[PDB]
Amino acid sequence: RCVVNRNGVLETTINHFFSRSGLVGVVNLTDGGTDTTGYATWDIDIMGFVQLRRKCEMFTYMRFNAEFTFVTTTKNGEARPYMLQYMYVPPGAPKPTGRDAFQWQTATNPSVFVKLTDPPAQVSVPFMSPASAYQWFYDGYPNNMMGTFAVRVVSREASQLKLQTRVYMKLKHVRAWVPRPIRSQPYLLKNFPNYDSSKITNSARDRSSIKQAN
Amino acid sequence: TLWYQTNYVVPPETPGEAYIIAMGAAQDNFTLKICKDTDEVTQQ
Amino acid sequence: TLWYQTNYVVPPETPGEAYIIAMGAAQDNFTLKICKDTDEVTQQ
Amino acid sequence: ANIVLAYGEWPEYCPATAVDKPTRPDVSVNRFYTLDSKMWQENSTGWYWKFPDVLNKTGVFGQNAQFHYLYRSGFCLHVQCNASKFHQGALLVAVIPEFVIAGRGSNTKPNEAPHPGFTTTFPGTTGATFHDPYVLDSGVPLSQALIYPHQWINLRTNNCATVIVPYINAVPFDSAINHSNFGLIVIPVSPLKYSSGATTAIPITITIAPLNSEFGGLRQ
Amino acid sequence: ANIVLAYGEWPEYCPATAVDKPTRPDVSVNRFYTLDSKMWQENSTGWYWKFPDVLNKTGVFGQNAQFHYLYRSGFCLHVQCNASKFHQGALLVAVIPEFVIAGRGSNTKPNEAPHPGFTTTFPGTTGATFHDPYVLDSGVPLSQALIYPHQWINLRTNNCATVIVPYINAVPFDSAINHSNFGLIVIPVSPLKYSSGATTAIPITITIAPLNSEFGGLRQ
Repeated sequence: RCVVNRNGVLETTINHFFSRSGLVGVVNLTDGGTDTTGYATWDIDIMGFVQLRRKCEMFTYMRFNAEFTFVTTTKNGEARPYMLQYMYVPPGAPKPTGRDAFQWQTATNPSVFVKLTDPPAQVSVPFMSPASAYQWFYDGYPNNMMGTFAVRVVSREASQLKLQTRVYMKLKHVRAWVPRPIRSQPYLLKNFPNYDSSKITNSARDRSSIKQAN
Repeated sequence: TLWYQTNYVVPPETPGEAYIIAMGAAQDNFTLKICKDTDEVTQQ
Repeated sequence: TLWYQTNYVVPPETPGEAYIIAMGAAQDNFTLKICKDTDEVTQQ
Repeated sequence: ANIVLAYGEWPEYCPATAVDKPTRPDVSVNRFYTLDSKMWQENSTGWYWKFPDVLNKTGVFGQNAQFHYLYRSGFCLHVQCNASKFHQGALLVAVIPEFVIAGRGSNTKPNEAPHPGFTTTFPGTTGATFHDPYVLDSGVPLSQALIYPHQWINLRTNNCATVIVPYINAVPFDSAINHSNFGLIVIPVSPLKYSSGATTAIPITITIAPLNSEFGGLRQ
Repeated sequence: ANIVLAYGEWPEYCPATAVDKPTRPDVSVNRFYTLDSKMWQENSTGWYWKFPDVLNKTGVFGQNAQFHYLYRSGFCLHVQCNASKFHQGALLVAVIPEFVIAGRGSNTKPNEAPHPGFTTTFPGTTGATFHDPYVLDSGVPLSQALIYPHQWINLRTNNCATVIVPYINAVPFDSAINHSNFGLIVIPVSPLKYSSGATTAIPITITIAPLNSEFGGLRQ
């Protein structure tokens, strides 16, 4: 066709640019026998996947609330009605060390008790930074930002299933400051913007001549 | 297109080789619709 | 003191050797007291 | 002269809940600290400076910034590049908040990958040259580095640039030694050219004025 | 900038007794048609252009001037000649109404004497060079060619000239193909000089604005 009309001005705001329920982490649970693993923790970092990391390294400062949705499946896929405990560990509180340790019975670690046959779990985490905004680019010399996230199967004895949880993160109420360019070189590490000195990828694919329209 | 109207005239003691930087941006008329993920990233 | 901040850059067909003339004078605050003869003169 | 104001805001004082009032010198720190001239040549790559540790060894500002604990100030940058009328080229001058120098390597292991040293992250009063100016030594292309406050120093139009930059940080007070706030970058996008017999190198001079400085927590 | 108005009159519309009203585009013909640059050198002689057949092959004006029958327009000429500050020389730019190119020869018989060809009388969009610039290729000396609307392009004072010329004809409408109305002449009165190592040729750029155009008698 030929789009002569003007488009919409609501899909370009920062709040719309970030607010959408996206997949952010995948946690594997085993709940074994001899090898007493039992639990499976997952530190909160939005830089996990390379799809939101490229969108959040576009800005220097950000400020947002988060909504976490927990979708737990089994190995084959069937959902038997077992009780599950999700636990949010605030920044500074110690991580749980065992399946039946005393960090699970601690009252100041907010837990969610939900079954496999239930709708998936959904919690909201507020702005929990000591500064006024988050910042991924810290130029200088000085651990943890948002909190740890554990999960176990509530039972007296030990179950014989292995689970597989998906932590879907949605952002809300996001504000940004000091935009910066979009990174073209591929990633090498998780917490560092290291590129490769050899094999610098050009940000524009090649053509034959400068006097053409390829 | 960018054409060579007259010629690059130059006095002595001056290099006859220069460059042109081309820049580009949008306007107040520029508007976007239907958000979607990019494909510059290859890894996942 | 007089230091070399950046560098003496120069285009072609131009000497890269110049000079600085330094001058100096007093102000309205400058005042003198107790007159006396000078000693630039050697003979009498 | 054209003055570019960084993000449209002027550097102003702090309106914090500290009973110990932060001091204000106003006399011996609001003077034009002039750095040494950089010798820009044909095969040059660029230069970058980290500001709150550029002037930590120089005079009253360095003494009052090393022996204090809390720091907040804006800056007035002024860059001359005086060349003849027969030289040609172009410079891009731009400030970048939280300019993190990346490491160059091809290693994915955590404590095996290379990292920049202390003389690369914090150059000091003599600056440091880029290794790959196409990616700003950060994996980010310089073609879209015009999103920052910036000017062009074109050797056929002018010879000067000036940038009034306020205090950009998430916390209104910060240590002036353990955290470089923002960096200055000059890059020869168009190289230097000259006929034979001219001056083979152009000097670049930078002067800095610490506008609206505030210090706190005096200690030994 | 100094604007020379040809004979003190501005180009205006026709106040004719034709019931078919002549059309006025006003949109796609009042744009800056930029010709190619001419490479002026030391041994150059000059250039001349015939205007109502310079722009008969170029775009909307050429299409609306070839497929019509009656034509009337003024012109805004603008000539840049950008050289360095080390070159020297002078150009004379002047418009001449009814500039008839003469033939060069020594024959007095009617159908034996030489006559200029079609590519000499009507050069087109690429112009033509003089053979004898001292007599304007018309037997008329150029020393007194200052009787025409003219400017000097002196390479130590300016680099531009502009001439707003109205419609000069005995009949208010004329065919734009079979009659060239007036010509533009640039002549290097003082030759070009430069030291070794400079650019050996200076470009000359011409832009034309067809002010107040009128077309009549549209046909295939």
